[PDB]
Amino acid sequence: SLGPQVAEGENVFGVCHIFASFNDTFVHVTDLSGKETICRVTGGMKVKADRDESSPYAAMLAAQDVAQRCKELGITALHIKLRATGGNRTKTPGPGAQSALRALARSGMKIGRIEDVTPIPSDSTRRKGGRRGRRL
Amino acid sequence: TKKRRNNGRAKKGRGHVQPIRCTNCARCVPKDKAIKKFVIRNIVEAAAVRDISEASVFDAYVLPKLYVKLHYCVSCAIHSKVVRNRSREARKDRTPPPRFR
Amino acid sequence: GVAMNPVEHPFGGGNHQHIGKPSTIRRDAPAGRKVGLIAARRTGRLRGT
Amino acid sequence: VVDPFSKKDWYDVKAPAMFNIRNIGKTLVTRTQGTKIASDGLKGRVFEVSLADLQNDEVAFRKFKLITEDVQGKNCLTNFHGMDLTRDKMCSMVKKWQTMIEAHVDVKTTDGYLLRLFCVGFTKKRNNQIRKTSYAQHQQVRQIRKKMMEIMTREVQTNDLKEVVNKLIPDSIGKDIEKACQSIYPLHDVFVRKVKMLKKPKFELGKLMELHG
RNA sequence: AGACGGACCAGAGCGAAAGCAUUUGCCAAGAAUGUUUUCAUUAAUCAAGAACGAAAGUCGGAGGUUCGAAGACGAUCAGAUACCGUCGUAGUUCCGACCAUAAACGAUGCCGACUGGCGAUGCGGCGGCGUUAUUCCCAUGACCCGCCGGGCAGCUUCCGGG
RNA sequence: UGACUCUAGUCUGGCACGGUGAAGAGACGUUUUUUCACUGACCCGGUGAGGCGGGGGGGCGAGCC
RNA sequence: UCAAAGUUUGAGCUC
Ligand SMILES: [Mg+2]
Ligand SMILES: [Mg+2]
Ligand SMILES: [Mg+2]
Ligand SMILES: [Mg+2]
Ligand SMILES: [Mg+2]
Ligand SMILES: [Mg+2]
Ligand SMILES: [Mg+2]
Ligand SMILES: [Mg+2]
Ligand SMILES: [Mg+2]
Ligand SMILES: [Mg+2]
Ligand SMILES: [Mg+2]
Ligand SMILES: [Mg+2]
Ligand SMILES: [Mg+2]
Ligand SMILES: [Zn+2]
Repeated sequence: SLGPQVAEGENVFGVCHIFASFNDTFVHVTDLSGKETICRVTGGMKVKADRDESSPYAAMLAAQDVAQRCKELGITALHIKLRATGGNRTKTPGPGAQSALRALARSGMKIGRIEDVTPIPSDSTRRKGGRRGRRL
Repeated sequence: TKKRRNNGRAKKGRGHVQPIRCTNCARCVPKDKAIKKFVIRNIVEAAAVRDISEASVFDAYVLPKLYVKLHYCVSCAIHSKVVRNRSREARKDRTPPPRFR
Repeated sequence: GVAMNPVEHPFGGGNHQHIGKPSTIRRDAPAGRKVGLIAARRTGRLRGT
Repeated sequence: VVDPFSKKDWYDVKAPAMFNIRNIGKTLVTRTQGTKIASDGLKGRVFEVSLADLQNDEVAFRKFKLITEDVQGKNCLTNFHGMDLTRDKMCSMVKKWQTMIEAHVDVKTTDGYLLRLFCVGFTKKRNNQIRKTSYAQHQQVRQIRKKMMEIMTREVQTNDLKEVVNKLIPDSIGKDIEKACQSIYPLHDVFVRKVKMLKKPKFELGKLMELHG
């Protein structure tokens, strides 16, 4: 975890893959390639209370603690690939998503170019429910 | 009695359309009856961008956008409170309000 | 085998036609006994696949 | 009892000479321990590269995938693999009241590089237009699709890979397409939304190094 | 490997009706339009009789990705043999055989005539300053302002009815 | 046959036939042992045991002097 | 961005 680059003239980039689901939050640091990882760490290690791991309070706290540890490793710049569950399923990030986001706003990492990358299908397989739907 | 002229849908010349699975539920709704919303929106909305803008490196570097198109089911819509009930008379006023909100 | 007399089969005999003993059987077993369902992992109406 | 990232050895990632800057970035692989070579681990990786790195100061939405099919020496030698437009950009572009027109085509160049090209185009609402629609006819779309394939094959087959990438860096193809379609129906937001390397030929290292000095 | 062809997708089109949307090719058809094209009553509606007719269901193969009747278990709950969950069978896919039932709703049979407007629209046709590409004009294409036929719909009023 | 007492068969560990090298920890210049090879015992299959492996030279194409 | 909420003398209401 040592970028030999000089600090400001140019950045040694990593790339954080921020998964924000409605029941989990991943954080997966990698190289420019992506194939090689530096540090991945999740919330579920840091907080053990099933009901409020995806809670926005939990996802924020998680994002701060995780981003803190990656900064700790000393990577100055990051590419970003925020991602949600996707597919035939939901296209909206869950309640953790946004608390994590604001948390990473205060956390301090130098940010390269951002992009969205949730895998939307052209034409999809059937959603997990009835025809009559998740009813309640 | 006939409650609405179009039966809460837009089927005048056609005859059948493909069903969709709800996002909040999975309730099957005819696409033509189903509510369609094209929501494009900033991955960071307004409060966050001011905070996150502190987190950006470059002074004024544009953010990409989050191009959604949502469909909800009916009971979810009233619950999520997107649409309100209206009177028998106001019902025909099918013009949406201007662009104040 | 069940029809035979109880010399020609280990399931034979009896007044009523019946097997009498369990039809699942070891593979560490001598020639003459190895009979029936060999090393039966399961044994029933195969529900599903 | 050792930190595992000590074993990794780093490598400089190099761009080919048609582009201005060479050293894209740096890539790490475990050192030669056992059968595997760090160069071997490095050889398969793929590099998504920005337009800000291609044009001196410019918008980011064009991308270029680049696998480093061979390692020269404390460096990573990349190769052309496929251009693409960003989701944000295309979905932003794609709005209602306009005949969208796409077309794909597989075709191989003079040099032994086989491509599969994806075009895109949208009908333009005129300034003084009062009909809301601004839609195209179907015959119009079939005409555009056939010309789209004509121009892509005619342009690529007649000239080398260098020329195809140096034309793709601008809108030269989509711009000529806007020229071709302007009589038929004015479309504006013209792009080659995807280009795709398919089957490379046998690697002649003297050719690769001539491209790299 | 098999489903599915998003977004472009409209109070839009076509089809006897269910319905019909990945590219390209082949086959034939048809509503509508222009017409000083031919025949000159050849037509409308119909017990009997016939063709088609979503999904589930059934019989054989082929295929078996997802979901998921049945079923089991795990949860809440006074009870739940349900609503929540993890699995999961037949079925869901194709070909070949049956079947003829839906709120198959415009809940409005078919032809034919007459009696108010108004703007918008889709197709074919006609006319008319000017813009704009073909570029170098014509004649075409995109706009633009109109008229004509019938067409999916919309609004409108003490027409009159109910 | 759930009686007593034994037995062919089959399962399992040891010693011998049974070699030549590789790296590591240690082990109780030495090993207990984990992996990685080699081949000469040994084993299998095919052929009326029919053109094997190296080195030149020759040629059809790609790149160089 | 939805776990639930049952009953009520036979002993006399009314143009
Ligand atoms: Mg016996
Ligand atoms: Mg598709
Ligand atoms: Mg129907
Ligand atoms: Mg009859
Ligand atoms: Mg059917
Ligand atoms: Mg059927
Ligand atoms: Mg059957
Ligand atoms: Mg299920
Ligand atoms: Mg139970
Ligand atoms: Mg269930
Ligand atoms: Mg019916
Ligand atoms: Mg309840
Ligand atoms: Mg009582
Ligand atoms: Zn709803």
